Amino acid sequence: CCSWNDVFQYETNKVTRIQSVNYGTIKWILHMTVFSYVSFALMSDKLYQRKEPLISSVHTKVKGVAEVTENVTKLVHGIFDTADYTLPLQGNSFFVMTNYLKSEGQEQKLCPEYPSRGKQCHSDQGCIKGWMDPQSKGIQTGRCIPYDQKRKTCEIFAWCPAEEGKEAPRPALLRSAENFTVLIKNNIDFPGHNYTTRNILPGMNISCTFHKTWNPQCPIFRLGDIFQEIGENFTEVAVQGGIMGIEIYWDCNLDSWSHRCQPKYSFRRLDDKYTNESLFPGYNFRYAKYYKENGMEKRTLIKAFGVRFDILVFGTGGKFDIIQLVVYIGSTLSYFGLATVCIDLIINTYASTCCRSRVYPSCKCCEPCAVNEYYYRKKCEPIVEPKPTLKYVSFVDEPHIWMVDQQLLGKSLQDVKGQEVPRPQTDFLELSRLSRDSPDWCQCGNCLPSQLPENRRALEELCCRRKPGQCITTSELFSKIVLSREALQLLLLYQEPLLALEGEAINSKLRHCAYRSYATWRFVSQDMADFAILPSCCRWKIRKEFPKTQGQYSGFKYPY
Amino acid sequence: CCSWNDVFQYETNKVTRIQSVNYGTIKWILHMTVFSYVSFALMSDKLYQRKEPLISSVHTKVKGVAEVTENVTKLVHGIFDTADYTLPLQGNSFFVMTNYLKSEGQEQKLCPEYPSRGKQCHSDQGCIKGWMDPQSKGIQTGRCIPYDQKRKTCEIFAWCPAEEGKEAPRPALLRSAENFTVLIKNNIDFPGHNYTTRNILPGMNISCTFHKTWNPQCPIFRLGDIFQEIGENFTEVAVQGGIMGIEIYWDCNLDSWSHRCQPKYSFRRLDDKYTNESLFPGYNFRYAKYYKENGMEKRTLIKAFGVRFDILVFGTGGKFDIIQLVVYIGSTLSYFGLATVCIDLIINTYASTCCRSRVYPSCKCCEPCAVNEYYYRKKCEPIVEPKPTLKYVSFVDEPHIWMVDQQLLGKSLQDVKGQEVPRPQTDFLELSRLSRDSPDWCQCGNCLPSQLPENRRALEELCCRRKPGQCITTSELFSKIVLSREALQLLLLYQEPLLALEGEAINSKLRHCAYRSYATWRFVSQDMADFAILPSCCRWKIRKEFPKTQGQYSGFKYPY
Amino acid sequence: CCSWNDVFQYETNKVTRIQSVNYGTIKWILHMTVFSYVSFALMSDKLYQRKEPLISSVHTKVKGVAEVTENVTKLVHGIFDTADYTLPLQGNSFFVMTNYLKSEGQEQKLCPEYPSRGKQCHSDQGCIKGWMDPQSKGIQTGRCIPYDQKRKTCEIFAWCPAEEGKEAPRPALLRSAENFTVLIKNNIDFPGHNYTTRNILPGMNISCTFHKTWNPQCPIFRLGDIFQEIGENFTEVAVQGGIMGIEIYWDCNLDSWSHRCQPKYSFRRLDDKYTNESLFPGYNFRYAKYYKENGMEKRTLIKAFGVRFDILVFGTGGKFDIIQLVVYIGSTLSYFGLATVCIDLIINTYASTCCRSRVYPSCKCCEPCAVNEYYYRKKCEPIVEPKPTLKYVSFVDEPHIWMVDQQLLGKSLQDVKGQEVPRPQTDFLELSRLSRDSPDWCQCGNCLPSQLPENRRALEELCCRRKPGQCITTSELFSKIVLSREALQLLLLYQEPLLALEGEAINSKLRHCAYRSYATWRFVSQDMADFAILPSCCRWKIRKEFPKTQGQYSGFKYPY
Ligand SMILES: *[C@@H]1O[C@H](CO)[C@@H](O[C@@H]2O[C@H](CO)[C@@H](O)[C@H](O)[C@H]2NC(C)=O)[C@H](O)[C@H]1NC(C)=O
Ligand SMILES: *[C@@H]1O[C@H](CO)[C@@H](O[C@@H]2O[C@H](CO)[C@@H](O)[C@H](O)[C@H]2NC(C)=O)[C@H](O)[C@H]1NC(C)=O
Ligand SMILES: *[C@@H]1O[C@H](CO)[C@@H](O[C@@H]2O[C@H](CO)[C@@H](O)[C@H](O)[C@H]2NC(C)=O)[C@H](O)[C@H]1NC(C)=O
Ligand SMILES: *[C@@H]1O[C@H](CO)[C@@H](O[C@@H]2O[C@H](CO)[C@@H](O)[C@H](O)[C@H]2NC(C)=O)[C@H](O)[C@H]1NC(C)=O
Ligand SMILES: Nc1nc2c(ncn2[C@@H]2O[C@H](COP(=O)(O)OP(=O)(O)O)[C@@H](O)[C@H]2O)c(=O)[nH]1
Ligand SMILES: Nc1nc2c(ncn2[C@@H]2O[C@H](COP(=O)(O)OP(=O)(O)O)[C@@H](O)[C@H]2O)c(=O)[nH]1
Ligand SMILES: Nc1nc2c(ncn2[C@@H]2O[C@H](COP(=O)(O)OP(=O)(O)O)[C@@H](O)[C@H]2O)c(=O)[nH]1
Ligand SMILES: *C(=O)CCCCCCCCCCCCCCC
Ligand SMILES: *C(=O)CCCCCCCCCCCCCCC
Ligand SMILES: *C(=O)CCCCCCCCCCCCCCC
Ligand SMILES: *C(=O)CCCCCCCCCCCCCCC
Ligand SMILES: *C(=O)CCCCCCCCCCCCCCC
Ligand SMILES: *C(=O)CCCCCCCCCCCCCCC
Ligand SMILES: *C(=O)CCCCCCCCCCCCCCC
Ligand SMILES: *C(=O)CCCCCCCCCCCCCCC
Ligand SMILES: *C(=O)CCCCCCCCCCCCCCC
Ligand SMILES: [Zn+2]
Ligand SMILES: [Zn+2]
Ligand SMILES: [Zn+2]
Ligand SMILES: [Zn+2]
Ligand SMILES: [Zn+2]
Ligand SMILES: [Zn+2]
Repeated sequence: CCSWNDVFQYETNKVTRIQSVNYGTIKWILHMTVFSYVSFALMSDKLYQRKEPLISSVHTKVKGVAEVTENVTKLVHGIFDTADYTLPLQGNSFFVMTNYLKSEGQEQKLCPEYPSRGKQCHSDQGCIKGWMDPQSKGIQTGRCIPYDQKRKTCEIFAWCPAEEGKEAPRPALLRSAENFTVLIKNNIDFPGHNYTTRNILPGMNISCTFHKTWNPQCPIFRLGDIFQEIGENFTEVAVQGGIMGIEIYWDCNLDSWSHRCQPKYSFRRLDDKYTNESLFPGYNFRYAKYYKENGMEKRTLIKAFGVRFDILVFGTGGKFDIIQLVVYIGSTLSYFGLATVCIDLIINTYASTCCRSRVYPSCKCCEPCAVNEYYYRKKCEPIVEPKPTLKYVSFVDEPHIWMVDQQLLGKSLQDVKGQEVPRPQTDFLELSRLSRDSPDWCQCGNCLPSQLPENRRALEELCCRRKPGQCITTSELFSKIVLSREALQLLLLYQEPLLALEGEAINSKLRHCAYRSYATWRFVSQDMADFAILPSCCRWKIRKEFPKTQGQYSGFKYPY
Repeated sequence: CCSWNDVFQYETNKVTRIQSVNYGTIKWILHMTVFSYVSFALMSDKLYQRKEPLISSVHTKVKGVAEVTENVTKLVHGIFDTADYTLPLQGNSFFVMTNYLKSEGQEQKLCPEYPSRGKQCHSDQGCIKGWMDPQSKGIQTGRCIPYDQKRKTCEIFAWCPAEEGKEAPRPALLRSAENFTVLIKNNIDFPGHNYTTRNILPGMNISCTFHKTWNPQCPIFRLGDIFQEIGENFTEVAVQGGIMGIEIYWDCNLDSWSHRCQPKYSFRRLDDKYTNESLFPGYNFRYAKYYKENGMEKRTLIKAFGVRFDILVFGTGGKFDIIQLVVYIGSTLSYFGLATVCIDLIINTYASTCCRSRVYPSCKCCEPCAVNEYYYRKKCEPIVEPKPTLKYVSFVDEPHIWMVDQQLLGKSLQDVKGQEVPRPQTDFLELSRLSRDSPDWCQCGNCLPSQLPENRRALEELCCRRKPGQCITTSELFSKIVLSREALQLLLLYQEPLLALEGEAINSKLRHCAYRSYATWRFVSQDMADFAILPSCCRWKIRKEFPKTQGQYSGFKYPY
Repeated sequence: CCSWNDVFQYETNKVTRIQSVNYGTIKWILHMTVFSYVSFALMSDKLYQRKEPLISSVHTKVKGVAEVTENVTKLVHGIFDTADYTLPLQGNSFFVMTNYLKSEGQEQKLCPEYPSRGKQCHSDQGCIKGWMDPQSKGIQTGRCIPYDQKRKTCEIFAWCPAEEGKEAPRPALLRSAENFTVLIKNNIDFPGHNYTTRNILPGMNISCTFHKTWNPQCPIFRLGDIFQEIGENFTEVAVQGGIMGIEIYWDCNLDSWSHRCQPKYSFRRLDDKYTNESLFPGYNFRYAKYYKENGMEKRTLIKAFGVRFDILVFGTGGKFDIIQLVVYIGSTLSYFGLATVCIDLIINTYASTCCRSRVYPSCKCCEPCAVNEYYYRKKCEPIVEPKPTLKYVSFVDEPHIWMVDQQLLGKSLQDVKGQEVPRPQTDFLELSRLSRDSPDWCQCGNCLPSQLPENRRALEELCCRRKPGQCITTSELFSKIVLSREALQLLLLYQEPLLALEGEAINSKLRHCAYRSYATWRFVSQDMADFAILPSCCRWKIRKEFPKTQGQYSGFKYPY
């Protein structure tokens, strides 16, 4: 099985070099196109780079103040700075108040609730008892009675008087909260690639303001500009708050030869503009300060509407990795065989006879493509599975050879039908040298009944031709090639120069060589010479020229 | 090197088309299986799609209130709404209080600390001085004395009296914080694919509540159902707080023909249930309000235990990309050669004689697989490296040819052993035409010593056979083929019809052609005809028939 | 086109098995190298694993207190615990105060601002009116007058007196905030792989402190160590706050046979150390408590500088996926043909005559590589596109055959130049058997003008040799092979043994067979035997031996 010489074996694929401009041109342009697409994808998607998602940290600083005068009994003149509207978070998100309601005497008692649009209840003692409403903050025993002038509400155990249920003002308060300035210091890192960077670099202008075209890299933003860049109106969002999103996209190429790693800023409204009224439309929150005055545990509650800005820092950093390039090249290497596949398809399609039957006469421009057929004769070598039932029979009348692959079921082989096969080119180089008692299944006269078992007798039942005429044995070459004793002796000497030469039982080898000679004569290819069935007239002629004394003649046997 | 015709060269692969049902069947079923697996992986993992992680923004709204009566000197009836237990964050995380302790007279002085289970210290002045305990909030000078009835503690500089060290109540306060409702508005975006969507869509029911089977898409959640869906008990988590996680998974397919992009909700307890007592088991925090009463800078501190719900939004959006499909197809194209590899392995395995020696007689079912061997004869063409030491020698007695690859170290070539090589099929188509003073290393009588340098004399030392007998020169074909002057003249005319024909020094070409004729006679293949070593008898017979007048006979020379 | 037998066809690639140690060695070592690199990349990058990013939840607990004495009119002694400096967030980020300024009587009035380094304004009424400064919290009408001793500031409507503009103390307050301890409980999950784990496991030491080498897996951290591990100074960061980042990297392998999933802790300063003074250098925030005293709505504001620690949890979990392994193997399978490509390149390079002209004589070590040329003769079979203009002509004088691919534009074919082609090896096995009125373009004497249309007359204008001499027709083999009637009759009988044999119009077949015989004689390969152009002398000799009675002689016709 395994030998030391077997290890050092190597197999080269046999090929034939076709000299043609069409095949070479389509080959080269297909190779160039697939190479161009591969390189384009490589340099566009940067598939040679291992990517990694960043890790981000954000620091927000909101600077700006707003004057606002309370509603006139007594009038107030107040100022709002970052200490009040801004929250202690100050990282990755920040709140900018744009409207506020306040209740000073918030304390626990059994007063009613504010009448909303639908909450206006005129019935007396109709409300549920111990309902624990999510709308009104207190658990209620109904006892509905009027505290307003022309309306009423249920008796609630919430913080009183008249805290919830009130709508926001219109126009919005704190309209000066649009020129406020946000400084966003963002620091991103790629730990696998080990590259840390940040938004602000040395030399950046401090007094800049972000704009889409003039100074995009400036990390200083104005809220009005944020809302105007996407067409949003700051006033309606100031009446009822919202949720904005500052997208910071990093597309970082950490390669030194093309190093670029900077952010791109975008803005997107996060809260649903057209949202249901039952759901909480805007972003709001209600917080209070607790205190004890006159012995009563009480508090003061303010509900603030404003815009929450989510700073969404995302991106990807790519760095050259050899393994990714290797995998991509290994994937794309298979496409270079597209040219060979297409050309082989062309050759196999134009080699068929259907192109000569229908295509070439009708089209009349694919006529020179018949050349492809010749390439098929140089590309393919059709063989057949040497089955035991495989047989080959020839007839002088017809030009082709019949492949009788079917099995014998007692019927005479002369009438069995098979697939025609064209005879080979005969290798013209090697060829260029100097009474009526028949079995009734032959058309000639020289046939003879076969002497074999009846189960296997139909194999020898073959004739030299399909219709009556001259027998092939009467030809001039049959006497000279098939059973010319000098010729067979010369052939055997060529195979074994020291043969017995009329010794003991030499006629068997001469008979076998005569069978092989007739086979190679009619069936040129050695694949077809084997598994050939000679006719009875020639078989028994050869047997007469080289009889067997003390034994029967064994017919065709499976060689392999 | 390079020519314009060399660019237009295309090389096809020579093949032989086997007609067999077994090979074709296994080829087609293997191709179908690999194609089916490739398509299955492509459609399941969606490898034709470029994926992208989402960017999310969450907005939480907790609605629900809870009545609770303080411990009875005086009794207090209180209500808790979203203003108190909920925090100002309101995005991506929210706290829901489920237990609380409070201390009103929190002020700075040198009073003792609360006695815990292990913190109970009965020693007198045994505690460390200036220890700065992390457990107790104050730095301690020991001075341990009793302030309780039957227990004592060290003197601490913490906010007093007796704030820390106290356990939580059991049962939990604010047990009504289980029917509380959470509205989670989640807006997600794929910026690379440029697709923004949100949890709540138009037409969704407002009064719905989340359930695993009935209404999963409802973003309204009940706190009790969240714990009950995973078997968690809300009471024990209400006594000592915890951390829950609302996982929102997006598996978005942005292709129009199969567009689906909606969330899936799941719940998972984040804090370790079985955790150490030394570590802080539950989620809690202690915050206060600062105030000045009677001139003393003081505060009131409350420690709240509750459940922190982390809304973990994650997922992936896939969109059709051509480069990913190209890479995947290029990767999977190599698997289509699996059928060819397997069939070639089958052919190369069943071609060896090992299968005929052991496998076929024993098994008796692999008998028809010997046909594969024939395919090997049509697939492979074994050749040998034409080394300078490569030689071929034949013997009329033995049927095979010996490959003497070994080098001559002075030993006679007649006894050198080599690897047997079977003679070819002889190309039957082209063949079907019409006293005792020996060197003592030969076995015939016609041998003669070689006239060459002693260093290179052993090459010609070869005989026509291994054992005594008739010499090959006495054969009938030797006189007709090898040195028949008419035959060699005809061959030379076939190569060059205008030869000198008995002119000056024609015997050299006749001698060379006679050597080639004997080689092709014994060593059929031209690869074996070259590098063949003739015996001394035939060599000197040919030299006698075609002598060299005024020069020595140059032996075998490396042609390449 | 399509047949049931055509489906079961399978094609094996023809190969020739080379027996050489060099080729086998380079093949095997190249295969081993590419296999080793593939396995190394697979086991290093874990490309057989599908990766997934984690989802994290962090819970922070800061323990530690700090004593601090206020500046001495009256002196104060106070303690700071986690209730005050820590924020209610307690998840994924926490604040640790390291400096504080405070203003008690913060209230709204028209007092001036604190004079900074540049804010010191000496002009009288020079400041802008209604400027709404971001620097000072109040909107200002100028009215600049002095309130300090030797300096002045504009009149501001901010919360007064002298809140903003003040620098931080140096040394920093709360220097005891360096031994503070942080417990970080991090729970991570891989939902696609469905694997949940956490930082703390059973059996971990509770009293441990994090160290790089001794106990890295301890999740308890000291704030001083976090700065000392990276060389940062805690005092300068305590004076003016900063931002730190605790990186928690997960490299989880969820395969059971190599299961390891634990965090790695690193620390990185997030805020820019060397940052502009105009920008806010350190991390700080100003918050207040609101109250009413003496009827005035007032507040007390404290500005805190401290370190914000961002717990950046990230990582990746890999789990065995068959599809990823299949894709990777399909990608890397193409590299196994690298050995075949390299060996074919070697064979095609060392097969050219360029290596024998320049390389082998000069180098003298690549001499035995000429053997590769022989492999080319066994690998490649160069053919030519059978164009209509393709022609072949031979001459007895010259040894090679001329390929006349050019078209006939009326010029005589005898003088047309073409590319030389070497004659084949002649298949020595098959060959080893037993007056002055010329056209003036030939050089022999037996030429004759051609009888064809003038447009196609130049095709037959060919001679048997390039220079004068003996005509090829006078050769001895011409009379025996080309026009020996017995030979042609035997050949035709071999093709069809039942020919008419001197019947009606048999001379046409004999003439065609004589043309084919001369072609196969001079042009051995059947590819070159076709498309051959015989000379006028031999052509008209053959026509004289086999005349045509009642018709003209049709010249060479395109067979395909
Ligand atoms: C926000 O800022 C803009 C720009 O400073 C204000 O628009 C100016 O308002 C002042 C008020 O006296 C006037 O000078 C002009 O009406 C505006 N100036 C310019 C150059 O247009 C705006 O009033 C501010 N407040 C908001 C929008 O609420
Ligand atoms: C943005 O919306 C605001 C209102 O929220 C618009 O300002 C109002 O315009 C109407 C027009 O009829 C006036 O009646 C109101 O008095 C205005 N109010 C305020 C506060 O300005 C404003 O015009 C809108 N801007 C754009 C660009 O559409
Ligand atoms: C939370 O809500 C549920 C459902 O409304 C309450 O369960 C009911 O409690 C009241 C108590 O008087 C009674 O109607 C029944 O005992 C319960 N009915 C049902 C259908 O469950 C629950 O008591 C509320 N409070 C909690 C859980 O603390
Ligand atoms: C933080 O803790 C360290 C270690 O406990 C303190 O360092 C010690 O300080 C005390 C001061 O009386 C003395 O024991 C030594 O000066 C120090 N000993 C060691 C071993 O370092 C430090 O003073 C504490 N406070 C800070 C850093 O502000
Ligand atoms: N292709 C072919 N080979 C045959 C045929 N007949 C016999 N052979 C071979 O010739 C041998 C049998 O010849 P035969 O003289 O009839 O019987 P034998 O005397 O017992 O050897 C066997 O080796 C067969 O393989 C035939 O008809 N066609
Ligand atoms: N295969 C083979 N070729 C041989 C042998 N001897 C000679 N040749 C060839 O014949 C030529 C030498 O023949 P020879 O008459 O002995 O010497 P020469 O007169 O100098 O040419 C050389 O071209 C050899 O290649 C042999 O024994 N075996
Ligand atoms: N290769 C080659 N084939 C030729 C040549 N001349 C004729 N043939 C073939 O021989 C046939 C024409 O021979 P010819 O006797 O001259 O004319 P015909 O009487 O009409 O057959 C055609 O089938 C040609 O293909 C030639 O010069 N070279
Ligand atoms: C005589 O030679 C005995 C029979 C030897 C048959 C050897 C069969 C080799 C089979 C190789 C199978 C390779 C499978 C590789 C899977 C990864
Ligand atoms: C003889 O060949 C007649 C049939 C001609 C039509 C078939 C030729 C096909 C050659 C091109 C095939 C590659 C293109 C595939 C299109 C996607
Ligand atoms: C007679 O033989 C009629 C002509 C038949 C020509 C058949 C051409 C087949 C073309 C196959 C093209 C395959 C394209 C596959 C693209 C995915
Ligand atoms: C028949 O089936 C063959 C069809 C192949 C046609 C291919 C045509 C493309 C090549 C154009 C001609 C050669 C151009 C040479 C200049 C580069
Ligand atoms: C005579 O022909 C001179 C010798 C010419 C030898 C040409 C050798 C070509 C080598 C090609 C190497 C290609 C390497 C590609 C690497 C990407
Ligand atoms: C003659 O061939 C005797 C040996 C027979 C055993 C070897 C045949 C192997 C054919 C199948 C190989 C592919 C299957 C590989 C299994 C993973
Ligand atoms: C010898 O060793 C060959 C072994 C290969 C056997 C393969 C058997 C599979 C094919 C089954 C027979 C053909 C079925 C035809 C109907 C589709
Ligand atoms: C005849 O062959 C003379 C030219 C010799 C030089 C070319 C030989 C090249 C063989 C190696 C090619 C593969 C190496 C590729 C380098 C990247
Ligand atoms: C000429 O062009 C051929 C050059 C190829 C040289 C390759 C040399 C590598 C093999 C070393 C020799 C064989 C070693 C055998 C022991 C394993
Ligand atoms: Zn008959
Ligand atoms: Zn007959
Ligand atoms: Zn001898
Ligand atoms: Zn001898
Ligand atoms: Zn002439
Ligand atoms: Zn001539």
